[PDB]
Amino acid sequence: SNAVSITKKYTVQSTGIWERIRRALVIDPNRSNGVPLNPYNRNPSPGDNPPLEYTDPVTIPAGDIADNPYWKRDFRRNYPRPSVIAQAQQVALLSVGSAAQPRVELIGEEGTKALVAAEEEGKEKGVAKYLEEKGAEEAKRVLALTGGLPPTPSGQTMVTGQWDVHKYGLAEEQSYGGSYPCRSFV
Amino acid sequence: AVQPTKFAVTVRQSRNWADAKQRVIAAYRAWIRAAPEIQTMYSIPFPVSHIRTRIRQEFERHRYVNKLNVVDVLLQQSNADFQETMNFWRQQSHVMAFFKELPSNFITGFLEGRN
Amino acid sequence: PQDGFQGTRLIPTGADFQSPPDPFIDEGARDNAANYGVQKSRSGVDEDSVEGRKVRHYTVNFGPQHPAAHGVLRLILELNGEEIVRADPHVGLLHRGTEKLCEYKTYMQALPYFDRLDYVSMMTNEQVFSLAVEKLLNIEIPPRAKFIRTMFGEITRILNHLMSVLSHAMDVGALTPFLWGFEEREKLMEFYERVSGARLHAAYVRPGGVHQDIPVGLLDDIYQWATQFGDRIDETEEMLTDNRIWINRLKGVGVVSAADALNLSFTGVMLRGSGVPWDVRKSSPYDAYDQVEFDVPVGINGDCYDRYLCRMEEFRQSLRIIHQCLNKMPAGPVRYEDYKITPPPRAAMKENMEALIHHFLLFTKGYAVPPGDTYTAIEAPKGEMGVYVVSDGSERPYRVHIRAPGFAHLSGFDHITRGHLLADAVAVIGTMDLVFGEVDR
Amino acid sequence: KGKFLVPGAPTGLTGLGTHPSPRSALLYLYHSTLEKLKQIPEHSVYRQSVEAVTRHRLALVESVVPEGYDAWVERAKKLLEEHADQFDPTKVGPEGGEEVQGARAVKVERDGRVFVVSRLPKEEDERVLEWDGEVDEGPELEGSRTLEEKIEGGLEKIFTRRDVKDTVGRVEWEPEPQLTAEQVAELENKIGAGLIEEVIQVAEGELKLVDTMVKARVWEPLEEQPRPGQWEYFERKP
Amino acid sequence: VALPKDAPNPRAIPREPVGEIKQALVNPADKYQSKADNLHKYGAWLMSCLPKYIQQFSVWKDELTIYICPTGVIPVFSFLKYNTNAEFTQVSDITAVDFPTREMRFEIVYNLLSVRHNARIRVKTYADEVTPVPSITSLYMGANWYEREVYDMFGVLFVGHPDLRRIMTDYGFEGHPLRKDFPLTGYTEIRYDEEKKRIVVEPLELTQAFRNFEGGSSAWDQVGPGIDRTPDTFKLPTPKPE
Amino acid sequence: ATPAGPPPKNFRLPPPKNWDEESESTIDKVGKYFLMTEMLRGMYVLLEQFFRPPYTIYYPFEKGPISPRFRGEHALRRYPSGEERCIACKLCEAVCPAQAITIEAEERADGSRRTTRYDIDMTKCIYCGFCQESCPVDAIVESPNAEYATETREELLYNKEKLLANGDKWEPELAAAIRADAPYR
Amino acid sequence: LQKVEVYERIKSLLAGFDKVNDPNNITETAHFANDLGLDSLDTVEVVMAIEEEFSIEIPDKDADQIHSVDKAIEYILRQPDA
Amino acid sequence: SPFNISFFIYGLVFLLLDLEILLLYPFAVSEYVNSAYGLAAALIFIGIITIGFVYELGHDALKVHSRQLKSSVVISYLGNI
Amino acid sequence: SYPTRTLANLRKIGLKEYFRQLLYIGDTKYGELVGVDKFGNKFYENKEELPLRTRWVDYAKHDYDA
Ligand SMILES: *P(=O)(O)OCC(C)(C)[C@H](O)C(=O)NCCC(=O)NCCSC(=O)CCCCCCCCCCCCC
Ligand code: SF4
Ligand code: SF4
Repeated sequence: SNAVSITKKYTVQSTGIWERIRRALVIDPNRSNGVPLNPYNRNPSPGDNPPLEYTDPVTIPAGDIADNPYWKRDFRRNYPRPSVIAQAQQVALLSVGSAAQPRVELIGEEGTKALVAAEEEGKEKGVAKYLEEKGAEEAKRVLALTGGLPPTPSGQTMVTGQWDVHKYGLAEEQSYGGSYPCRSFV
Repeated sequence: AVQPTKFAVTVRQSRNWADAKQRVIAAYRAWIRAAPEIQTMYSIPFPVSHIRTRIRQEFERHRYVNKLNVVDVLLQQSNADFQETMNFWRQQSHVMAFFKELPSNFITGFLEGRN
Repeated sequence: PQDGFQGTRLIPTGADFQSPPDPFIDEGARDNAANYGVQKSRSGVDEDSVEGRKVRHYTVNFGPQHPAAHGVLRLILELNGEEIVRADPHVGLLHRGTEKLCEYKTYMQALPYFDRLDYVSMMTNEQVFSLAVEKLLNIEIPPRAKFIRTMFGEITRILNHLMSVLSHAMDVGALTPFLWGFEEREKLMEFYERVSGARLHAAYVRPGGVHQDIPVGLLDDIYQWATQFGDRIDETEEMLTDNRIWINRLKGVGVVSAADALNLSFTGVMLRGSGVPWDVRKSSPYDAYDQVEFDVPVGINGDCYDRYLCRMEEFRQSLRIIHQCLNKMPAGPVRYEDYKITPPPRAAMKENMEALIHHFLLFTKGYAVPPGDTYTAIEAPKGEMGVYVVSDGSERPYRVHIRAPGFAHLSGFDHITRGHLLADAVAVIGTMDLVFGEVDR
Repeated sequence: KGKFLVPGAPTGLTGLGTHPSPRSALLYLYHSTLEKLKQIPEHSVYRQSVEAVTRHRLALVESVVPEGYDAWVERAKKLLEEHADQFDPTKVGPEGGEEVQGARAVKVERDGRVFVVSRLPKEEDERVLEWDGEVDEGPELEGSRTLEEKIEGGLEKIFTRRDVKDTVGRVEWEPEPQLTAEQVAELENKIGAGLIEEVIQVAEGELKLVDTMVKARVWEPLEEQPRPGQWEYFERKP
Repeated sequence: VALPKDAPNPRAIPREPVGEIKQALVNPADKYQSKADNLHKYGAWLMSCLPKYIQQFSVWKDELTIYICPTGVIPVFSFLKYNTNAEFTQVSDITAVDFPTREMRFEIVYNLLSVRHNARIRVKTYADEVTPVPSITSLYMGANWYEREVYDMFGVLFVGHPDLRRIMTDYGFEGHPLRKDFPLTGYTEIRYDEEKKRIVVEPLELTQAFRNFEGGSSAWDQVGPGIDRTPDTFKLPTPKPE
Repeated sequence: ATPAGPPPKNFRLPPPKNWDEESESTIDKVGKYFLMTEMLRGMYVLLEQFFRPPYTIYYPFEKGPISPRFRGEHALRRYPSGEERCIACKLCEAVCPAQAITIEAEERADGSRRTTRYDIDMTKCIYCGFCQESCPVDAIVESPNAEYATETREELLYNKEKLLANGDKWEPELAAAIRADAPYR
Repeated sequence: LQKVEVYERIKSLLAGFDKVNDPNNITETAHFANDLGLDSLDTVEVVMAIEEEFSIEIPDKDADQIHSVDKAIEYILRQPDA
Repeated sequence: SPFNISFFIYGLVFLLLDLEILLLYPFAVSEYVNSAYGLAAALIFIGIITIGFVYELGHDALKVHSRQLKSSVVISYLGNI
Repeated sequence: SYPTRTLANLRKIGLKEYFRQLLYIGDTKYGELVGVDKFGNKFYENKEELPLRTRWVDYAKHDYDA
């Protein structure tokens, strides 16, 4: 059985005949009575723990006196801004692409005037109108942005190194065996 | 889903002013029909005439509203206040808090302190 | 706004977009046994809309002054004889305006409010608020704080389950397990009162780590308690799991299907009882959870009995996590090492100028949280506990909304209880594990 | 014994049972969805998305053929073509007939694919089954009655309803071969959306969603431009 | 005390000393860039499938928000409940935020979960004291009580809602206490009255008035502007020289 | 419900077992039914609890354990010379989460920055310890005392006269608690 | 019931109402609004008073139709209660 | 006001089985004289009483119904026309 | 208390004290004196006792208060 011995369980013990009696008449002689040990439990009291012994901990970079300006650890003021996309410049991102995947070259001058038009056409006509006049293949290129199928929403685990769905599996050991309607998962 | 309670009414918008007109009459009728039943539920020691007087005045304060979207908020509140009263969720202190059983002149207000 | 004054286009409604089922494959008029003739309108002659508004079912106020109410619930029950036809839970009797009071507090000043929502799970409530502010602060709390917060997170889970499971057994009529388990929780509030100065409202877990470091004897005493807590779980296991009166009071009671449990906003055991593998500490690991091994109890019948078996397994899994935290406890600070966020040590505040200025500003103005909003959720002992915090960029939150698991659960009460008897309602209040500090807020 | 899943056996998710026919049901559900999208313009990304996802998942379900399917489909054609009157919804109704205590079946068309939906009479114990499971419409109208009341009674049903044991002009429809429990797992490894019973319910909700999208006309231009200041918060100028 | 034979005193065990502690500095926002591209594509994809209703989307760290007009509540939440790539079958939460500077005061914020894809999403719409919002109780049984809380706390009607009444406030209560203009302590208070033998309501007096220390807020801005973290795939191209 | 991707291995439950497939003997199944066997085990487990030491302590002769960090009633403290440590910075008045502290100060006759008023509404306090956390000079502390229940609420409105008297009486523990708990602060 | 019986009680009730302009204007074919000077809410109270006196319930659909004394008399005869 | 009692069929049968066990008490105090011939009648009486009890168990007359069925639609695929 | 303990403590303290202790503590406790308050209260310790019972006070006043 998955019982540890009573002799390791840090509770007050029976002794002598009463130990023999109790192991004769209990259901599990390795079960403890729940009564803690006066010499071991909370001994010494925290009010007599020496103050000099505990040392308040400082980490090397943050707490150092010579290798940290505050501004290279000021992560609160380096907070991300929300990145907001509207229909006015989703039509734009469809018109000419993106700094990652541009659509046309936009070489030098005379490309800037096309750049503003992509934003201007988004502000004048939205996404539904944009897909209306380019037809259905522009809508098909929208799925091409995600490889042809619609994108999957992002999972929130990253326990495997990449943000994914956590893969629940049945635990190797089932605590209720199979006898009870509760199954164990990992 | 869970069952809506006894007087639960689905929240719907008034189609037109004729709709609102008929609903407000339905709500006023339903209140004054229930005044005898409110009196014995809440052991009101006043007569039912006073209770119906107060119902009339509550409706009269919204008399001069010419906006459908303000009336429908108002028709919502009365529906919930009616449902709340008839199911006996509120108690006598709440119903008596509703019955009150400012200075009338500048000079009266001045002499007593502001009011 | 202005257009609403006169009649205009009606705002579309869920009734409008209703669709007719296909008649070729439709089978049955009721795929759910929750609506299978165990509600209102299953008797009488006429409906209660016209000519039926003059009569009432036998209506009884189950609470607030009631033991099974466990506090401050006014559950208006309509009884057909001894059978429930309609259950209307009335809450707000412990509504104290916590979410409005938080708007006139600094972020530090609002943290004790979270101690008092699910007020058997204080340090877990503190954690979800501390993790939302830390996310809006864009700071990374040190490893020792993360291990203290996960260990006291599971000490809190055991404390909640002792109150939850054994209060539930007390309602069904079993008195003795309640008494045994309240010595164990009385043991565990020493660990609270030794790291904080309170048995209940610790105010310990705060944005940036924890308030103080654990005292030098605490880990040994937690391990000593841990060596005997298995026996405690087994002796309460010994009075209820096989008891035939326990099995026939809970098996087949409060049954919710997997697909309805999600649609009802159920989380935690209320969801895992229905067969769904879902744990917020498995799916969005927070603090040190992704550094420990534990199993996830999942039921198969979605009833009070499976939910009981899942919670008694979480006793054993919480004790398993606690042992790993004791073993993996690192050294280092328990507060993020930035005095612009967390208070400096009293030694430093009395010794150095920049420590005194920062101590003075953190306790008068508070720290400023960069503007934005966030939804942060954790696996609370009662389910997905969440908070929606809106930040001005100032030192007071613009909006603090608490997503309480029991608020979402008490709402599905009439769905799962209508058709059962009055004792079965008592059974379902305890399996659904309500504390009305979180329900009302 | 363990070759096939047992319909209605609990799956491990409460209220979710084993589907009596998961393969055909997904095809019926997918083809039915690919039919309703056609009332959406081709430039809708919603159409192209659902149209893309459904066809991708359709080809996977086809890839898992039950044993003997070709033999049964050749037989089952010779039944539908020879006795189309029996399985015609325009003749026997959408529910397969009126006698629930016998076997029933209609022929259904989706995208041009042909489906036959059957309703085997419910399996109940002999000792709690009255009149073979006949429907109880209550006592026949007796005494002095008007013609209209006799009409409302169901008097036209004497001349159209069938004694279930009367089977000469009809053929007993044998349904489609099913997927051996190994193939069910193999198919659902391809689809990757949980159990096949889960995949089915997501498919049928996907079918009902199309009607709501079509009505709303979700592919048309934005209704309400947000007014100035609507989505401003507490941001600091960059 | 009868001590167990194999349980030594655990305090009596010597701990090996720990001296210099090294701790790397981390921006907790850096882990969220590996799915920045993915959260922007999903938000963009929804913008294209439902352009009648979705006004904008924002991506902060791992949270994707979808901004919609109120007339599209039913179709958008129908799409997020039933689509294969959008199996958002819970409503985690429904709350409101009051912005009195905005004509439409109230921001209705819904939070959804997709346990299938381990994904969360936020949808935001707007209303005022007279504009109602379509209820989602037909798609989400669990949304019944959330919408009642918004109606009680802020005063937002939810057209189509069955049994829309107060859930948090006292029975006869008048006013919406999560509105910004609603005072913190309210307008009334109660006491038991000896002459009337009941609980009565009275105008609010306070033995000690609430002390608002908000005027002690910093005269200096303490957070700054932040940083931009938009990925290149959702920024416009730059015209290269010559 | 289940995670997206391949379904969990063996997530589908095995087919149900029939009545004649349950591999329990009739003699055992019927014996357990009629002999009330599982509930006799529960009866026995209570018996061995009956012969275990009780947990009970005899309050007030015995007291349960409290730590140096324990937060009880408030006390104002003095330096070893009898000078008040309080200097009227008002930090605790600011940080209070329940606005239970009201302080009025002036320059004292000798030009010292000292409080003229010092009140704690003990029926507004939440006993969080934030006020003693913030003190620059260790003036406001929460005593280890929890037994101070009163007949009226006026007895719970502490003025400076009551709070200094508390420190004057409780100083030996307040000092021993600060000594034992200071390095962790 | 009797037509004269179901009309005599109405005159006493209508005259008994506090703020009708004058008790003489009540006739068998008199209008509440045009003649008796009763606004919307006063008319709803009058049908409410009539229903209470006759111990009958007047439904919303036909309650609106009663804008004149004659309409009240015909409804009272039509409904079988007294 | 009138209140549903879901166990009143128990009260009716309780009425008659009391009369039945009372009619068996004189036999208990007269066995030495009743002997075999008197035993037979007592068994004939208890057998008829027991048949009516099997009637009450068989019909579920002593059952209070309370709580708060699988798919039967098989689709078939013939493919194209 | 239990018979071995109660007789052992009763033997040590005497019958007169046994009845006094049955009047205030209601228990039968034996231990060594550790000190006396300024109020006359008497404090004892016995580590050979159940946890949280190793320290106790003999209250000086009859109308004893914590
Ligand atoms: P006629 O053409 O004159 O029609 C009269 C009416 C009133 C219909 C007006 O002409 C009209 O259309 N005006 C605008 C609508 C209006 O008056 N108000 C909107 C209706 S809601 C409302 O008024 C609610 C009032 C308060 C709640 C109901 C009253 C009862 C409160 C509680 C009573 C006692 C409980 C203990
Ligand atoms: S913080 Fe301390 S020193 Fe400062 S005013 Fe308050 S009590 Fe006095
Ligand atoms: S401990 Fe009491 S007095 Fe001190 S800050 Fe907290 S509530 Fe205020």
